[PDB]
Amino acid sequence: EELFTGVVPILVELDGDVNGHKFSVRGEGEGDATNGKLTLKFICTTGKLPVPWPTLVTTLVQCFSRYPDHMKRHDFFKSAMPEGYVQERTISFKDDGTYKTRAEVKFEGDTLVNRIELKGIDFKEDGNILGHKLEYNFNSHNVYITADKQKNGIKANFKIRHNVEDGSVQLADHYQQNTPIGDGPVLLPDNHYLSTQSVLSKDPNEKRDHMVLLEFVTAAGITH
Ligand code: NA
Ligand code: NA
Ligand code: NA
Repeated sequence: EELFTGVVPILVELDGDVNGHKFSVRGEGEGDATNGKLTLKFICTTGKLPVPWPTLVTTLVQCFSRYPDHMKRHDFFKSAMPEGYVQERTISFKDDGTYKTRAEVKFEGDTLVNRIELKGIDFKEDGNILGHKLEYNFNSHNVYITADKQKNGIKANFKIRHNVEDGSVQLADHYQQNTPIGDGPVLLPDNHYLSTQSVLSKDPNEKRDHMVLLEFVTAAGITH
């Protein structure tokens, strides 16, 4: 919490396997929780990414959300720091495959590190994911968080809306659970949500398959 007062370096490491296609992503940048802001560049270090970059955005550090003062009692993510938390998700792409992800989010020295294993199964070879038919952009979402007292953690549920190149929308249902790594006490929040926004771009000097991401997230849903 006091660990987030300024700008914090971020490292993201993802190992993925989707319908047997193996890939790795490495991301580097910084987080400014005071303003809810993330600035990162991600590289596919194994060559071509076999799924669209937008499908990995949510997997690729909610401790950088801005929690307003009146919500300070509800910030599980920072309260678990520095020892961190496990973040697990199931992502269900409507009429296509699923991702299962397990990550650890924790400080390693001065750097906030998100280390992820992703397994994707049951994707259509000519669907929107393996067929690379999703637009290179991101919509603004609401991440609904609830406490899971018995697990000493939280759950989240939300839908990601991926614009498709034919003008339709590909929904991705997100089920999420977070548990602390360490033994120290954490905050168990009242129901609230994170309001998100982001933009995806390219670095014209970067020849590797990559994504530049700028993201802003603020907590809300508890009136002062
Ligand atoms: Na509390
Ligand atoms: Na659910
Ligand atoms: Na240039």
